[PDB]
Amino acid sequence: MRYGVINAMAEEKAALVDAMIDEKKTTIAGKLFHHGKIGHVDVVVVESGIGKVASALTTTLLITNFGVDAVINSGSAGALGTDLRIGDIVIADYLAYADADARAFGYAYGQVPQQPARFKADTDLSNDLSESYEKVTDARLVRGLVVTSDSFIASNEQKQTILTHFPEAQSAEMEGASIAQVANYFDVPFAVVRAISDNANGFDDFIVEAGQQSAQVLINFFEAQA
Amino acid sequence: YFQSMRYGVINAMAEEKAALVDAMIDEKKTTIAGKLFHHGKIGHVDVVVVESGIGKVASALTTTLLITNFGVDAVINSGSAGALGTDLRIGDIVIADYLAYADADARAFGYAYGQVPQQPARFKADTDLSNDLSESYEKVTDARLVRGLVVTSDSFIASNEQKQTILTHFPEAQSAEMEGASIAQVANYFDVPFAVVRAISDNANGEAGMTFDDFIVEAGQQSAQVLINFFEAQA
Repeated sequence: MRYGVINAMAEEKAALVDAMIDEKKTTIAGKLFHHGKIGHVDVVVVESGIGKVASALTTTLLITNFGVDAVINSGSAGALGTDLRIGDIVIADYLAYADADARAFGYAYGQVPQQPARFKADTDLSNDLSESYEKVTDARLVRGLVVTSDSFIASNEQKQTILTHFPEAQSAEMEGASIAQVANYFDVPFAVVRAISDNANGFDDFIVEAGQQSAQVLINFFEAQA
Repeated sequence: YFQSMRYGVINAMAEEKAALVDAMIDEKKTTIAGKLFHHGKIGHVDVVVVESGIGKVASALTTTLLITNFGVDAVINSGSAGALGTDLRIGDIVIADYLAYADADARAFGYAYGQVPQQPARFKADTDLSNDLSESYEKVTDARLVRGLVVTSDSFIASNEQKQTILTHFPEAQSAEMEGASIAQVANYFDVPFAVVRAISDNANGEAGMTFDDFIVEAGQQSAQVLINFFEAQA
């Protein structure tokens, strides 16, 4: 079993790399891949890049060059869910594009033509990661919709505009649905996890601590495998 | 495989693909990661034709596969699109100088409207390639050429509200479509020169002209004639 971790938090990468035995680095198309064993499983780590196209390029290179059996995309993002707060963990069940509108031809809001309306995260892998967070952490975990755009969704105003289209959206960010779209195209199961970094109505060492926690969660999951 | 210059044509018009394939000698068909690449010789250059896919991620993926598997010297992305620019008429040909994202907003971090963080605010089409294409248009068609800004999003831009919103941010935008800037972003990342060409499928003033379905057949044939002229001129 070979897992691809598409990463954004530097403390997650450092810690995953630290846990690897027999690390082998390769640069491919200018992307740096760290390849090593964690526990008995093979892991490949690479930085996502920012935005839909950059993350899509990363995912394409990861799958075509390493033949990963699954993709885990971890990061931090702001809350849209009114009930969320800084430090909550969202494990996506579905992903969609926050502002893609081809409704003139009958597509659902958020659906790009020739794509499904929503991308479905792998049920088993998503559940496995939830169990690992439950074992290793005392974080509040939520399953739900994550939406993606090439905008940085800063204001509460921008957030309600998205919520008018996706009332149950939990978080908006910049790579999840694009990683999903590529993984879906390759028939590779994927999971998308986001640590909530701000309240809908809104930090020191947050990204550091969330990166460290994420790496601990992933290491626990990897170390559990046969 | 064995010509010194190799062009990628990232395609969406059926008659353009049909005519380019018909023009190829030693036509080959190779499938890589589910994508069909048609390749062979036109004039004294090799040409690789692949369907773009629809939208930013699909076209980025195509472009990535194209570059990484064929090492093309340049990418040409031809198509049709509706008019934003006020004076534009059906059959006008926009050869982009720049591509940008129509609705990417990270201004909160100091970026320009349209700019994705870690990207340039706009992507620069290759001067020489775009000029060469413009010369081929001048040689073999009597189409009115326009040079300027094309913008890209994962929305289909249909209403006057959608159009006006883009024009507020990009007053000089000639057209808005769904693959240009994403192809540009990947080509730029790989330092591969690119060109983006769009045949205009409606009149900006709202006046009636031929149906989209008739236009697109004419537009595809025309594009292929232009590209064949260009390829046979490279010698």
